[PDB]
Amino acid sequence: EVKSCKGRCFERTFGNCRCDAACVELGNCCLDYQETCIEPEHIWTCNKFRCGEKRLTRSLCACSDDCKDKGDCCINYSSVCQGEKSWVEEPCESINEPQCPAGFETPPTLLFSLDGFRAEYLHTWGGLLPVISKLKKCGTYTKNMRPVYPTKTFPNHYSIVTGLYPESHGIIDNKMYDPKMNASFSLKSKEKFNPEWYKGEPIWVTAKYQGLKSGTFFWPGSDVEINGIFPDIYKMYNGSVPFEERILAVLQWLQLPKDERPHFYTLYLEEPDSSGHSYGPVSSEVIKALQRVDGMVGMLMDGLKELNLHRCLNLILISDHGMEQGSCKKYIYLNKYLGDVKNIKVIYGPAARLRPSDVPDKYYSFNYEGIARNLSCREPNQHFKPYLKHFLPKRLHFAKSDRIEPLTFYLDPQWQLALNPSERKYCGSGFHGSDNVFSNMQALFVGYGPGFKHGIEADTFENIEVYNLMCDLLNLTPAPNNGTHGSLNHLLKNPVYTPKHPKEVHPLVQCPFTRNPRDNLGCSCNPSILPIEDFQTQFNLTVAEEKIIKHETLPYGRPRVLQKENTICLLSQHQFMSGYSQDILMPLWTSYTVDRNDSFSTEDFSNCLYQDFRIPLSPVHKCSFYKNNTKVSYGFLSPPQLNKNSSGIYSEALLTTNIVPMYQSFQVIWRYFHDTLLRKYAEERNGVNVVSGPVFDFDYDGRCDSLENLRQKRRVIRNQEILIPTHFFIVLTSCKDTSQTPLHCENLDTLAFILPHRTDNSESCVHGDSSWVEELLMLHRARITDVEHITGLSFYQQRKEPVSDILKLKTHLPTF
Ligand SMILES: *[C@@H]1O[C@H](CO)[C@@H](O[C@@H]2O[C@H](CO)[C@@H](O[C@H]3O[C@H](CO)[C@@H](O)[C@H](O)[C@@H]3O)[C@H](O)[C@H]2NC(C)=O)[C@H](O)[C@H]1NC(C)=O
Ligand SMILES: *[C@@H]1O[C@H](CO)[C@@H](O[C@@H]2O[C@H](CO)[C@@H](O)[C@H](O)[C@H]2NC(C)=O)[C@H](O)[C@H]1NC(C)=O
Ligand SMILES: Nc1ncnc2c1ncn2[C@@H]1O[C@H](COP(O)(O)=S)[C@@H](O)[C@H]1O
Ligand SMILES: *[C@@H]1O[C@H](CO)[C@@H](O)[C@H](O)[C@H]1NC(C)=O
Ligand SMILES: *[C@@H]1O[C@H](CO)[C@@H](O)[C@H](O)[C@H]1NC(C)=O
Ligand SMILES: *[C@H]1O[C@H](CO)[C@@H](O)[C@H](O)[C@H]1NC(C)=O
Ligand SMILES: [Zn+2]
Repeated sequence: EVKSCKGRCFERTFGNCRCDAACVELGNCCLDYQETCIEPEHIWTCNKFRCGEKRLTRSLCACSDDCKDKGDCCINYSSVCQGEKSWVEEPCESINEPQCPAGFETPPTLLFSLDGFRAEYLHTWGGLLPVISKLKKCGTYTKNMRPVYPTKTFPNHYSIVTGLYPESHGIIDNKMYDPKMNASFSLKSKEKFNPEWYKGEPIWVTAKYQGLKSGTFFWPGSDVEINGIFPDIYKMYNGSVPFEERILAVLQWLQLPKDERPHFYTLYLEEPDSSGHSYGPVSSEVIKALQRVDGMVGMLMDGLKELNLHRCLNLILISDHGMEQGSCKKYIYLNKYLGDVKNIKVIYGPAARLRPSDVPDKYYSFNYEGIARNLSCREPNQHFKPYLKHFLPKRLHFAKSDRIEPLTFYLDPQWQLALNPSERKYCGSGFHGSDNVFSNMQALFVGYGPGFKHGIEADTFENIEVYNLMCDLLNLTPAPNNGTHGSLNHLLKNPVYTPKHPKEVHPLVQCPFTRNPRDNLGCSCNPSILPIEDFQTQFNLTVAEEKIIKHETLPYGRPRVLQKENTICLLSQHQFMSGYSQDILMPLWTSYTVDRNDSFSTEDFSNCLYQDFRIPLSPVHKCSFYKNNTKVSYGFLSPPQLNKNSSGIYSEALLTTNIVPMYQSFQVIWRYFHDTLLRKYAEERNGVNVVSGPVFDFDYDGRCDSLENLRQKRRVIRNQEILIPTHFFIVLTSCKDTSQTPLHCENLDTLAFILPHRTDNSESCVHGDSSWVEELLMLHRARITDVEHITGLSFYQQRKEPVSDILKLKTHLPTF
């Protein structure tokens, strides 16, 4: 009492220890002077020094006995000064019925972003992060949320609230140039506030049109007039506002009367991204930053508990991207290869892009291909790869927008690129922006509230799926977006949207056998191959025989075509089924099944085709059209090397209906896949269902071109109009359980590819062993959903599983 400042801050005294500002110089302050009298001006917490304090006028919050009555207690008052449990101290309790005030018949959703919180931080430092660890334990968690490319702040935040890829929402980076606008985007510029930049519909706009209000305390686009709308409450970005004030403001919004109180909220903190850059992802500063944000989340949860909203609000704790350690030894300078040239502007970092400096004049006319070829395969194990945006892997969906420079660079993990050492920051800092499948780029996601399941660890999903999920939690109709609505139904207690397989628009045409003359196709067939001598006999199949074929080749149902004006017909064979397009003189898809103990022949089958009498014969279906053709060759969808009955060559696979145009350079990849890889996959998985086909994406928009658009994209080769695929897709399907074969799976294990169809193999740097083919396949892996979008096909429509469980499977991207 006599030795303490409690009750007497700033009052003068004769009785020994002092409690006025002069005491410090004299070193005769009471031991508790700072804690009792000064600290309260600078902190938002109660402590054992402050419990029952005489109210101070300058204190940020109160711990005085009268604080509950005046309603300005520090958030931790009850826990510290009345011995009640904090939110984190309480054991998990399930939230089956929400406990909400009137106005929250639909509960609120809060989107809470920790910038640059890599998923790995929680994997390794969970023991140092009790609040986030408890949200994981009590809630719905994934070890990894996959961000969008490039893995940067504005693209990923705007992707989260729109469900769009950056190529569609238009925010592709923190610095952009738009040629059509002839303007540059910068966060320091006034162009940041120009609505022209922000495409799509953020969830706060979706919400407003359907009568819910929004409160954003910082989010990319929330301080911009998008479709003529701001959030009902928004803050002009000011990184200097302390984290505690942002959280206290959101807690004020949740106490507004129901007429003006938002349903959708955002909260954004700059940590741990800021510390990640400045000190690296493995550092004392990042540990301290992680503990600080853990405490801020705890402050929100304690605040919600005080308001009795902790079993009402749906919390989505999220991050935009991860963080990697940069190195000056892992930075590439283009001036080494190009010299100190002054005609190009190079966007530096791991997501490096190149543009002419003379814009908008030379933006399209500039010789990108020149520099592409100049920078290809210059060193062995080169750590960067030049790509024309349309040749990047389709899984990145990084090409449609004109704001994406025609020449991009793909960089290996930990590697960055600039023009020269002058035009970058510090090379040794932490960075992000790399490929969105790299481990250290993976993001945080925890869902907690009445809408979310409890104690669930979901498989990896993409942040573009979150918009639909938030719409479901708010009973909103989602705007068109790149999420698959229902793919995240497994995260929710009570899904509101039941998805249905899409309807096939035109019913399948039939391609009947027509008697016609055995023609010369100009083939020099290998003697070994037993030809088809009675076609009418060999392809007149009994209902019984067909049921056996269908069961073996379409165990999941036939791919369905969703294209508007398209006429496909089913072609049956003993080892494979196919959907043939008369309009493009080519199959859209084949389906077959390689069994564990099947044989692959090394026997030559070049310059051999057999006529299919089910379709009219065409010049492009003849060996003669391809004989010494320098511009294009051909390849088979269903592989002739695969024989079940004989050990020779499966003759039916040599039909004119099972060939697609194919560059000689691509034949190496295709030959290696069917000869070597497909055999290894069949063995390892105890059988593999295969569906392969061509892909036409001339608009490089990740979508199948219309038949109308395809009629203008045909090339003329030897005075014939031929359509040459942009890509080839493959979809492998085995069982999770290798005890079962692909016709009797309880759970499907899938692996899909969208292989670019290029005239050379410059991408793979072929010099030193066809091991490079596997690397190319992995880099160009895709979600089945990516294949569906780009082919206009829809798979697995006859699996017994509920539709949402299939959508989960189709949106999966594999890791290795
Ligand atoms: C991701 O979802 C996007 C939103 O649905 C979708 O983008 C939309 O793409 C269509 C097709 O280009 C555009 O619609 C336009 O179609 C005509 C062509 O005849 C255009 O001339 C008109 O502008 C018309 O609006 C939309 O503009 C476009 N929306 C946005 C926001 O970009 C993407 O296709 C989806 N991406 C993938 C890979 O599936
Ligand atoms: C950005 O936010 C910071 C902190 O919230 C504001 O800076 C404060 O300004 C007040 C008076 O204007 C000073 O008394 C404080 O000392 C400042 N705090 C700090 C820590 O700098 C600043 O005003 C804000 N800028 C705006 C409104 O954009
Ligand atoms: N809504 C916003 N408006 C403007 N700037 C923002 C906004 N949100 C975050 N920032 C800032 O943009 C910067 C980009 O982060 P990066 O450098 O890790 S890609 C961040 O450091 C952040 O400090
Ligand atoms: C494009 O912007 C540049 C930069 O200010 C300017 O000099 C020029 O007038 C603009 N217009 C065109 C189309 O070149
Ligand atoms: C690439 O072109 C640059 C000019 O920008 C030149 O310095 C260099 O010699 C060229 N490199 C080659 C031919 O690969
Ligand atoms: C094409 O003709 C044969 C096809 O068997 C091939 O061996 C040869 O290399 C090619 N000839 C020319 C002129 O390229
Ligand atoms: Zn960020």
